[PDB]
Amino acid sequence: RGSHMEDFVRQCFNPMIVELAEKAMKEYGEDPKIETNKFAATCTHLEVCFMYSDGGSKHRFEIIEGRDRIMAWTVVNSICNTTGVEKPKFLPDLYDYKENRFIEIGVTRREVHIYYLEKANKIKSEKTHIHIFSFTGEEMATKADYTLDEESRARIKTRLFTIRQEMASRSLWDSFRQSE
Amino acid sequence: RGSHMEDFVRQCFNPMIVELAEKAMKEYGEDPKIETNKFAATCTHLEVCFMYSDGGSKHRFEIIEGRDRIMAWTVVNSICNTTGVEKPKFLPDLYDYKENRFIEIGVTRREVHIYYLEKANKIKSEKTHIHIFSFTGEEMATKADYTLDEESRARIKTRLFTIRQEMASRSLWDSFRQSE
Amino acid sequence: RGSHMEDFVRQCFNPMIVELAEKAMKEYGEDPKIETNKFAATCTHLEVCFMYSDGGSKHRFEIIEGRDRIMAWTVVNSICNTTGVEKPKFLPDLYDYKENRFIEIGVTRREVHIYYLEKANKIKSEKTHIHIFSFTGEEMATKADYTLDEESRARIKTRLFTIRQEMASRSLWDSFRQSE
Amino acid sequence: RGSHMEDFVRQCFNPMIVELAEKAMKEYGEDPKIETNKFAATCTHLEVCFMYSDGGSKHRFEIIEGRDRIMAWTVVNSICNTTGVEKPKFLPDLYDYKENRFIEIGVTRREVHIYYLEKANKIKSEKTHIHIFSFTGEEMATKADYTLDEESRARIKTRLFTIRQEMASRSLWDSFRQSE
Amino acid sequence: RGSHMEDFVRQCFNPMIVELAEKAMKEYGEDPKIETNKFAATCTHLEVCFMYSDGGSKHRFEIIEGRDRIMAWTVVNSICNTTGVEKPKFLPDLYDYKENRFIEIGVTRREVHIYYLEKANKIKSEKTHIHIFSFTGEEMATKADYTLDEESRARIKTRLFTIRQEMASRSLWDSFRQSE
Amino acid sequence: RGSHMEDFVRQCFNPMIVELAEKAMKEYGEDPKIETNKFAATCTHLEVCFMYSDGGSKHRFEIIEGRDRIMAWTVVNSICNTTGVEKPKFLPDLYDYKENRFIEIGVTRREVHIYYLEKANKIKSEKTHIHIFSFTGEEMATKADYTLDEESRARIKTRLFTIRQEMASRSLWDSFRQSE
Amino acid sequence: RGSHMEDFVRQCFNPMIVELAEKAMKEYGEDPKIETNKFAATCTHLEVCFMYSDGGSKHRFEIIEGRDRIMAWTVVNSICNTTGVEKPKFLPDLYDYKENRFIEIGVTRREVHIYYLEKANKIKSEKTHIHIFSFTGEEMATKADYTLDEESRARIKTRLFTIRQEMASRSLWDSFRQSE
Amino acid sequence: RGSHMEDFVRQCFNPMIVELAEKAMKEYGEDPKIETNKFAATCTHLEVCFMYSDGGSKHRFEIIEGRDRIMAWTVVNSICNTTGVEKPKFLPDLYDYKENRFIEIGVTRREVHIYYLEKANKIKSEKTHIHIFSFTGEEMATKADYTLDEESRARIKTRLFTIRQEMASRSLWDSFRQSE
Ligand SMILES: [Mn+2]
Ligand SMILES: [Mn+2]
Ligand SMILES: [Mn+2]
Ligand SMILES: [Mn+2]
Ligand SMILES: [Mn+2]
Ligand SMILES: [Mn+2]
Ligand SMILES: [Mn+2]
Ligand SMILES: [Mn+2]
Ligand SMILES: [Mn+2]
Ligand SMILES: [Mn+2]
Ligand SMILES: [Mn+2]
Ligand SMILES: [Mn+2]
Ligand SMILES: [Mn+2]
Ligand SMILES: [Mn+2]
Repeated sequence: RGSHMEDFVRQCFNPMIVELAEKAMKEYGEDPKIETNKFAATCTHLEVCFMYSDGGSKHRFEIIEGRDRIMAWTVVNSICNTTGVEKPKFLPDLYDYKENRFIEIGVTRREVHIYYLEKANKIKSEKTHIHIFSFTGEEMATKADYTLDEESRARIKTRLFTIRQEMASRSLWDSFRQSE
Repeated sequence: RGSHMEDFVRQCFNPMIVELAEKAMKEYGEDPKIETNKFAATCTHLEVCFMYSDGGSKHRFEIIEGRDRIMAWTVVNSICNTTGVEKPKFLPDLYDYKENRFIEIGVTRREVHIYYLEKANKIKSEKTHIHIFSFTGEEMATKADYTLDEESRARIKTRLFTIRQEMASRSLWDSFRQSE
Repeated sequence: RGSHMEDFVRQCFNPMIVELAEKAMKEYGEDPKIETNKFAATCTHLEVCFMYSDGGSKHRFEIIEGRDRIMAWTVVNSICNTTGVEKPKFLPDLYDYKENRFIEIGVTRREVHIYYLEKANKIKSEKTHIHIFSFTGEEMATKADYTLDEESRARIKTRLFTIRQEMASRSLWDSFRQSE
Repeated sequence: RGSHMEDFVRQCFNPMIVELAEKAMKEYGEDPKIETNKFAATCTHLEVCFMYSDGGSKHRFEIIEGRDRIMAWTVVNSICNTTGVEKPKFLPDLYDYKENRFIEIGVTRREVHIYYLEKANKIKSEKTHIHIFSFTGEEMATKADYTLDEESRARIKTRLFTIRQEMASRSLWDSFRQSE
Repeated sequence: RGSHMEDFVRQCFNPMIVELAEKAMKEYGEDPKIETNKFAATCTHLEVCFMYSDGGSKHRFEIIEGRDRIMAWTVVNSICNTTGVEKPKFLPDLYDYKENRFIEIGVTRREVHIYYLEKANKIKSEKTHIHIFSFTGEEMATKADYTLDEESRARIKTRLFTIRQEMASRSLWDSFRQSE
Repeated sequence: RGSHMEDFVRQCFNPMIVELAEKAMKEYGEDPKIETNKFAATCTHLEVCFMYSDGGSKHRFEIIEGRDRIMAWTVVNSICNTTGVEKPKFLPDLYDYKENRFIEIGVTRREVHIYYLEKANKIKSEKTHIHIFSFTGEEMATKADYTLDEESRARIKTRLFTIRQEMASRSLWDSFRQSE
Repeated sequence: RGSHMEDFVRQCFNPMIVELAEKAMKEYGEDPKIETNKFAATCTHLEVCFMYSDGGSKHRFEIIEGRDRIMAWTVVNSICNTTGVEKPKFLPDLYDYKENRFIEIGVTRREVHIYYLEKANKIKSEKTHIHIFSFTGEEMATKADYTLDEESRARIKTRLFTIRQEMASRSLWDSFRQSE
Repeated sequence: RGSHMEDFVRQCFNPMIVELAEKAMKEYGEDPKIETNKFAATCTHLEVCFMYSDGGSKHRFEIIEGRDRIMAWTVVNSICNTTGVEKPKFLPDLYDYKENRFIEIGVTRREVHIYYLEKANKIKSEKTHIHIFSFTGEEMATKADYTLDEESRARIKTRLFTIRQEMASRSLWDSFRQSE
């Protein structure tokens, strides 16, 4: 292949995040060397999930995203069978021990209103909290409850905009924008 | 021997916890390669003790479990001769500098009501606080005082249920359940 | 060259700070081996910026100083396009996520009143917060808002005075004082 | 020499503490291999000073003990010339940025009342705060202001009593007790 | 699944070897949790390849096995376009810079005579050197040229027999033997 | 800028080599973000120099390339004033303690015959040994004395061809080829 | 207990050697805190075995001493079933891949002639090579074949005499001498 | 003090060498901050001793210089009581296990002929081998036996001349030259 986006993803993101994104796509039958926009999206969504759990108190969140599917589910059963929360239909991203709810994290390239709508439709179980992030710098969360501090959310939006600038500086943003 | 449970314990728990459990059983004349259910129980009880001390503030707890008996006692004398607390008859697991009491941690495979009863009977000295944990996800603590935050206790129950799932997934839970 | 001040700067400051100061001066066409007083000033200003961000909460500050100009700007655009703050004319040193403002850090060898005046004149955009530090041990901040705790600011002034003592002990302070 | 106390000190205390105590005694013309009770006392006093600064908030204390005399003084001048505190006649152990005072730490083998008296007599400058610790488990601080939390002070007394037990277990406590 | 062989493979082999074997099987559409005998065979073949390159001089061998297919081929082209050796039809395991030939490593569960025959049939290009190893402790190499020292080959056979003993001790060898 | 070649250089070469190449170009007034082909050439020439010194015995070579000019010269004077070798007019790359001569390493994109000619013309002092390497896989050394083993030189040519394949796979080789 | 010899053993020998000796004695029902002379002898014999394998070429020796009995035997079976050597009746210390024989290492406090005699009597199988070392500085090996270089054996005797001096300097050698 | 030479010594030599030289001078009642030329000479002599032992085979040399006097002697007794070599009157620097002799290393600022003469006069025991090194680049060894390879000795002279250049570049060589 030899795509500019693949080499940018490896230079932009942390090696442990690239490896986890590579393992995730291959597990679902995706090629990071061919479909490089999904490779960039998976790394971005992964890093956002990690910074999110880094916000707030220690051991406040349980990280579901990034684990292989079987083990990622195994933790979901344990959290449900411990706290008494309904089992989600689809795999979520985190669990909040402080608010006792799962969190589905989204990173969109359009307006946050559309992405949340498509997310809340698939998640017919209204118990899982939703928190969308946008590259331009918006965010929409369920019941206007954004969970973390303003400063922790601000760090995420700042990094999101840096990625967009880095892509556009290499003339790869427009392909990534029209990808979603 | 070559038991499935021994290889699972080594793959499931952290190497430092396995070594401490191995040293503990051998010191009391127990074979981790033969009696593998007690090997799994000692690792589980050890990890629960470590997460427990990881809850709350730093240097809030003094870890007694995991040390060799002579040194584990030596610290008990120092804590007693410093705070003026009665010397426990049997070796406890932790000491709470915030609540000024020793803690005996239990991890049971039956209902928490029975295990606490047997624990409180041996500990005729009602000064040592008792905190039981169950694999299914319950907990019973003395005077309904559970010491740590709800989130820290929730992390322990979640990990406890993951261990049960991992055992049952390998068809070793029933032997571990009827072991106690 | 073989200047006493160059070898003192390398012995006084942390290697990562010396490398960042070396990279900064060379990027702006400055020689650390020739103009060693500016070499000492850049290291001092860098270390003060790092301790400043180390004060307060984690992820409270975004460190702009120390990055290469293109990337240092890139983060400024992201912070502006995320929080809605006006773009500064000149490169600042940090950004406060808690107070939503950029910070320009100064380390002067004269009275803090003059240095602040020259700083506020160049920064015609009154939105960027200014915080001056002096070697003797004073500080002047915009609107008397010194941002960090008294203890964190005290640590900075103490280190500043240690550097002056170390220079004067080697008979290099007077050259550094009349340098500015 | 080949003293039991020297090998106990090396086995009991952390290597960085032993090296700092060795460097301290040699600087003052003392032999750790000959006068092993002073070797044990210097290590104990050093470790108590380190745990003390580990109590409370980060960067709350400035550690004076453990540095070589010239640099230990250099920091004292900087703290005085920054906060406006009188220069102590004798070298103190720490400085409290929160309470704006120097701390002299003592570890005695008799009752804390005597040791404090001898300490307050030498320190005719009543500005430096005094905090005595005893092996048996007492403490006396100036104006009954013990600075740190009860839990942090309790950790120090517990460790102090463990050292006494370790010495007595090797029949070296009586020599250490009649040493002071 | 929860197979005894999967947990044995993770406990028996080095983590970097397990990860490389996991990545290899998934790339070829194989499940290490389901087909655990091939999981053990891939780890064994990988470790044998690594010890083989560890024999002899440094930089004597170029390791082809363990790399992802595209990069593993890329190195083959470079070695061919540098030394002038014919391009192998199938991916080999190593390249010998000292003897200027590729090496195909085999680890069989039957007699080495059969495995070599099947290997030499697929490798119709007689230029690639073949070196078979057996669990019981035999070896067959092309033209009786075993490349490495007797001591380095002996270390490989010893480790091979230890793996067989470890499997048989857990009653998993017969399934692994009848697997091939 | 945002060039594909810059991100490839950072992904292809080791971080310490990229930093040394960056420092080298900036010192000579070159921009690695603009003139990315020279950025790739400097990294390649650096890595070839490092592998070259890695060949043969330990401490056989003194690495001149990679150091800043003033210190790189300083070592040249020491080697000359120690062994009695004439001072080279231009900065060489290594020094051979075994053959008592400096080595100038070249990595060309045309035939090795031309590059050596231009190299030997500038180096009018015929004492400095010359060793050219080509991407396609040739090498020309002074007096047919190639210094290192055949296997060590083969490793260099193999890596050289891998870089060419990686560039061509990303459609950046032709620009790099017509660069020289 | 609190013995001078126990604290000397911990200060004299490497932590990994002390842990292996502790695990060895406990496995055979021995107390390192009570029988401290056997604790010193096991550490000494262990360190001698490790330096012995460090002599000569890499991977020349297979270390049997230091492993737990079951695994130490497992390797013996593999070495026998690979090289065709008779199975030793008692556990040896090393295996020589170069000379194809097991080695029994001895460290005596009397003359090497007696210790070898008692060793060769128990080892009725004359195939296992014997190599005795003495604290004073002698050595006796089977068939006058001392296996390693003179320099490697000299390093062992030098360290052996340093241990004797360290013990005698603490007035513990005579108890260790009359122990055997 | 604040001497240019002290800060140069700390910047020129490795931290472990500076610490060992500091400990050596203080042990003999010397101040590295006052007598900085002896501080530079001790570091230089130490580094030369370390490179010397780094020459040749592994474990060929026993390093005596750098240890504290009591332990440095202890090893000398062990080497003598093991190999049967006469005890040196003064402390040597190394011991050669290959040539069975102690080595006294010298680093002079005058001609090597004088320094060797003064060295051989004090060492009336003609058994200890002598090897002098000069800053300008000469060497004189007993019986013209220079022990190590030409390349290893050349590395030492090259580093020696680099130190002289670094001193002269800072106008501190003349003081160091007239120091001896
Ligand atoms: Mn997800
Ligand atoms: Mn998501
Ligand atoms: Mn317990
Ligand atoms: Mn318990
Ligand atoms: Mn700035
Ligand atoms: Mn500034
Ligand atoms: Mn003090
Ligand atoms: Mn004190
Ligand atoms: Mn193969
Ligand atoms: Mn060059
Ligand atoms: Mn070159
Ligand atoms: Mn043995
Ligand atoms: Mn033995
Ligand atoms: Mn000397």
